[PDB]
Amino acid sequence: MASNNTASIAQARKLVEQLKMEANIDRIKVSKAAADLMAYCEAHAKEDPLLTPVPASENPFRE
Amino acid sequence: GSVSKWVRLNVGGTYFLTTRQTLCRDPKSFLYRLCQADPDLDSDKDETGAYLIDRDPTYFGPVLNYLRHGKLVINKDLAEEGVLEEAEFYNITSLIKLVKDKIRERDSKTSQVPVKHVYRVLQCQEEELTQMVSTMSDGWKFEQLVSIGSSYNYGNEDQAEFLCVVSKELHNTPYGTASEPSEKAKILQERGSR
Amino acid sequence: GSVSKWVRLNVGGTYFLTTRQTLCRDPKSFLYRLCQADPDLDSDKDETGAYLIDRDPTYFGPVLNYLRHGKLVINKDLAEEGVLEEAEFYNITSLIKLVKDKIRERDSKTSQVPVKHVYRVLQCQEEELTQMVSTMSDGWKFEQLVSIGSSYNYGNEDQAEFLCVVSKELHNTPYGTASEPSEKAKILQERGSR
Amino acid sequence: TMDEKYVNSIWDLLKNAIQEIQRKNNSGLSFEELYRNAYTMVLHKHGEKLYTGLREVVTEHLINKVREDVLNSLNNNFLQTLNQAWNDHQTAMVMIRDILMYMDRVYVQQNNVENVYNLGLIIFRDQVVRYGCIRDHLRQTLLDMIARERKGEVVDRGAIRNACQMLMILGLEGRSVYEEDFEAPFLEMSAEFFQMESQKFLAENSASVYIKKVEARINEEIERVMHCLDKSTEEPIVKVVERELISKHMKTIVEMENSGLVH
Amino acid sequence: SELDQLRQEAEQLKNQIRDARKACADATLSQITNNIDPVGRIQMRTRRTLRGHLAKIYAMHWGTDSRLLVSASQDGKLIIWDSYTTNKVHAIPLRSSWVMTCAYAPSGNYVACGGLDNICSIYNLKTREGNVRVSRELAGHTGYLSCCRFLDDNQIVTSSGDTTCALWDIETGQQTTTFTGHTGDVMSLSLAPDTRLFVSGACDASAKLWDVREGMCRQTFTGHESDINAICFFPNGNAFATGSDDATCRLFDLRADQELMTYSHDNIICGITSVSFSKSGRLLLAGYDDFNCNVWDALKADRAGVLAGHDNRVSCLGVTDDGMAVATGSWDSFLKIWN
Repeated sequence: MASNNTASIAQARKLVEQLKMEANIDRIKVSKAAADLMAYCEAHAKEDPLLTPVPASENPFRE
Repeated sequence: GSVSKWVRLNVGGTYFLTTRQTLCRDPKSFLYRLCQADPDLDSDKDETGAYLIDRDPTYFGPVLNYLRHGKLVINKDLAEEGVLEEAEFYNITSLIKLVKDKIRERDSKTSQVPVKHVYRVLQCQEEELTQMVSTMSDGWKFEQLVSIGSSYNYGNEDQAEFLCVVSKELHNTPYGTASEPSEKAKILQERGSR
Repeated sequence: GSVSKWVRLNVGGTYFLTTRQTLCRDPKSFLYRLCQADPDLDSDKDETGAYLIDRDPTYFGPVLNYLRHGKLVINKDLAEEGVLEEAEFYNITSLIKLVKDKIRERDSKTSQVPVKHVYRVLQCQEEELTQMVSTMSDGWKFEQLVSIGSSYNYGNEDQAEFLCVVSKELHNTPYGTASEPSEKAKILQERGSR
Repeated sequence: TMDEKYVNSIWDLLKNAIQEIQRKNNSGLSFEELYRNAYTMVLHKHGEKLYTGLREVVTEHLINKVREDVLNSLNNNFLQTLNQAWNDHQTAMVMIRDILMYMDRVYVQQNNVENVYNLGLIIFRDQVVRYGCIRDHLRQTLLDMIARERKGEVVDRGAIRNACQMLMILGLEGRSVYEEDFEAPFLEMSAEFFQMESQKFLAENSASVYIKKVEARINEEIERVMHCLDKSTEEPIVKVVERELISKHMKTIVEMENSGLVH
Repeated sequence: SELDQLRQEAEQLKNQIRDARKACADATLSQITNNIDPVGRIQMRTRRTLRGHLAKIYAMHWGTDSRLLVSASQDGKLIIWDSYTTNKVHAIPLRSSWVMTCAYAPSGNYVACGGLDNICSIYNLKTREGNVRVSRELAGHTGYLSCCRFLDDNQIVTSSGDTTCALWDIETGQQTTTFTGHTGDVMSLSLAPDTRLFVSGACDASAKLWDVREGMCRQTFTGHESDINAICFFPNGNAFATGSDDATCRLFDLRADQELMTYSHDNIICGITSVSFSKSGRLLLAGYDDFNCNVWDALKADRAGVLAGHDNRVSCLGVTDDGMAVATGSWDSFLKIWN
């Protein structure tokens, strides 16, 4: 209804809920998350075709 | 007798028997006012008491069908216009809201004489051309193929070797062009245009 | 006893006399529910003891025909949609499929009055050109022809010299619109694609 | 859409008629009337709410009329009253589903939910039959009659068969409803009774008369099964006789007084 | 009225959220681990020239097979190419031009397309007749569609205008779940490899991660000073990069709930239009409104390299699902495969 600014309260409620779950969501340490990212990357940086060069007769662009 | 549950009715001298609630379905029909028992509307047969209504029985049928199941169905011989004005007499907005839409559909289809075909320029290799045409999407009609003098691979064996112009029929007159303001859409349109 | 071989139905004020077994043909129809004598059935036209139903006798025709002999029949004037909704009312599942299929076929064909056209690209030399053009396969409309500088045998009298695009009109629903892929059909299609 | 007014105006009399049928008044309303009423109610895409309304109205009718009366008649042919109540519900809900075949036909499949009769029988099984004071009263009295007949009494075999078939048909998913309330208590009481009988007769009588007695008891178990129980119950219970009487007491039968195997 | 209290509540919560991010605000180990040798300089080469397109190419997206890439052009034609042979496996004319998004089904059966038509058409490539026939048209997203992604061969998400990403079960063509978090209209999307949380970027600079199970916005992210152009979820389904009309890309994490790292340079000013990871995600490939795209080192945020090519802006990017190579949908009507 218009008396409640088109009942715009619901938008504020949804925003508040989003922030509530953001608060509830724990914040794993930034350095920790970065370390995890490098862990996965190096676990897969030794097979990335763009990082690890592909044999000239292996990439499906010279065969 | 003492109460009227299934009322017999005269529409242009024809018997129509139906329950009140079918007629009392919406609160706008002239028939709704008829259902209400009051001295003002006292016009019926002296034989069976069927109310005498000087309206068309043939165009009354679709209206009764709508009032029974909220959908107007008109046989493939009765003009939608005639039922339109018959309902206008029976004064049902929402129903009329649909009769006008049906009429507009008919008028647009009849106005499809300058049908708006959507044209596309698919481009294919001579090699891929056979499959492209064979595999050309159903619903689209081939219009023209054109070979061009290519510079790469001489004037043939080229991706731009063949330009297969195709088209598809669109009933845009019933559809209506879908143009509306979307700010980011306009920004994208202008950016791409230049 | 109270059971009568023939049962009279007052469809929208119209009497329909039919054998009960004709109506009892299926244990789903609303009419079949009428057939048995139960306390639930109370209202009947006292004029002849006809069960009074406020539904269209015009759309009761095809329904009674199918129920009597298991086949629906809709004239070229009565709306298929109206009989469809009437049958929905009387709750006969089997015939719904037939009505839906007929409605879909007609509406598709009308809306697809441009019906899915198949297109093919035959390739021939100038010499054979007249041979296959003259001997086009009955029902196939020639659509376009293009001259290509032949890479072999000079630029002419070679299969690559000319390309002839033809097509044929299909019937979308009348010939059926169903794709039924199989696992090995899928493997073959994948092989064909690449 | 903007159709709530007459939606309620039809719903109220629809539920009045539903109650009248559940109150067993079929002299003031006609089948096709409510049939079309339910149909049109569906046609406004109100199938879900009528599904729910049927659910709760029948729930109310059962709890405030059926369950209460069953609890009132615990000490007077309680099984007969429960069976009669179930039958009246079955009739009432039969013509109720006749009314609303449509949502039964179109809404149920559209929502992939239990059909209308599935709902009716589910609510009857839960709010009256599986209802604690009724479920357990039924189970215990069933075991009482069946044991008394086992003791050598003549009881209402038809009523016991009635109980078995209640549980059967009110079993929606299958025999599980039949299983838990009565079938499992019955099989357990039969097994213990057979255990005690086997021990008593092994101690008392000879091997040959023991075989005769256990065979006659197998026959009497068949008698019980086809006079007061369900056929699917036949195989478990006879197997129970085989185990309690015979399998557990195989070699002890070999030698007994002057009529053991060797004898 | 009570809106004052509501915005005060949102304000105290959000301030505490900032304070929690500050609580998690550590020395980002990534650039702290700058001693780790970077990716060096990658001399990257084009190997295919998919010049079959003639109009501006808006959306390009590899198929799951890493061989069939579907690219839509401005004129309204999808071209599914055989990447390794430069042969148009298909060329689908569109009922409406100005198609912004092309989405490939996980199985390769379906392709989704949408744009100013406001409807996501789904083309069922696999047909007995062999002719690509439209399967379902998803209409209802009043705002123009911007980027679509396939949850399944029956399930799809369509990032459209109208600040919505409503998920569709293709068969019924209904938006079973709706997403309404963004204030600006959504214009980018990216599915988690987990395929349970999808991150949406709108004109309001808000990168809202959504829970596909129920339709709630799992997390909100910010840091880009303008509309978010493209999102590439990290192969772990826990972090995702993001570009914008600014010359800055920012990498965020689900758990950290804040920007992990930034990617910008003074020399670059044109807005980022497409972001993409490598096989391992170490290389962050960013498509620029500038004539050419660049590759960043995700964990070291240095100038990994540039894909010097094209003679128009690159408007879409995508690496092979296997990370073998990468295509660059552009506006000079050429898709160039880089490897």
